[PDB]
Amino acid sequence: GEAPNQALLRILKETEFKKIKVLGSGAFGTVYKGLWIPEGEKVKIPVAIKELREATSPKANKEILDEAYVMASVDNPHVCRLLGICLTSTVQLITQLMPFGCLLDYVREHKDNIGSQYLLNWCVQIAKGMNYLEDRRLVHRDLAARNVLVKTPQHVKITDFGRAKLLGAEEKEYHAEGGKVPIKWMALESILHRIYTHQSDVWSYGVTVWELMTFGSKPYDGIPASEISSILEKGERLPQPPICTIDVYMIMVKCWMIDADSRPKFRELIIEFSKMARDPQRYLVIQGDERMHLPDEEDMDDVVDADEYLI
Amino acid sequence: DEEDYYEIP
Repeated sequence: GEAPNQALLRILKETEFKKIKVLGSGAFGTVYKGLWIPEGEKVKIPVAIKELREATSPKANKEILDEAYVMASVDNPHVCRLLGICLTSTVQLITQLMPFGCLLDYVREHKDNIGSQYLLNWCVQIAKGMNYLEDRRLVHRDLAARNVLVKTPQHVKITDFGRAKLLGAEEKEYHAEGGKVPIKWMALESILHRIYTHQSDVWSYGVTVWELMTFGSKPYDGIPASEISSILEKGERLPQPPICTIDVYMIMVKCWMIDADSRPKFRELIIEFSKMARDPQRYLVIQGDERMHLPDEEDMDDVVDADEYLI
Repeated sequence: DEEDYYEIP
């Protein structure tokens, strides 16, 4: 017994947007940075555009539309909203432009300039996003610093919904069949039994914050993924990041409990990081913290952020 | 990154 999903899938015309430049090139297709100018609205909207490869399998399209299905059914400040799709010879997915790209890349490039206030703020925002996903009974199933985008250094959003699943109101657990999977982010219960929960997302949340507090270090690097299940069973966990007070690290550890019900709830994480965010230098010890500072076309006059463009 | 995703079967 679930509510009808009355979200609107918007169909865009190829004429309504112009692609300025190429963010990335993929086997699947090319991702473009461009502007979306809805017809006769006198606004221009920074967008990221996927244009799928000319040779597109019927599986790859059926899979991509699921991602669009999800990204369209979400409305939250800390989740990437999807503006619409374009049904050209190759389908185009259209999302809000996240100029600073991947959060993982961002921490790697800026570690010297990143301060406790930002880190903790990020932890909170991701927790809010994930909490919203729980309200929508959604399980992301692939949360990692690679899948959080940076709109501004002070505003990050969760992304990459390709693996996301929906739970029947009765349904409590998700059972899956073999596919490529992010072993080093996964709950143990997921690796052993292909089981996913809102709580298995918390585990991945744990790993995600750990990525941020190590400035982009690779979890369980040097050890092969085939070994991970046996190692968690032993009780071994990721080490405490150098900048991390026990308070923060405690919290990560809790995400990695084995009794999944013993792990914290995203709403609780929101609360804990939010307390900590108030007094950042008490909870993260970073050299030079007190002094760190963090932050085209001329057609900019009419530009509006997707976040301010509401339908 | 591709090296993070391992074929589960």
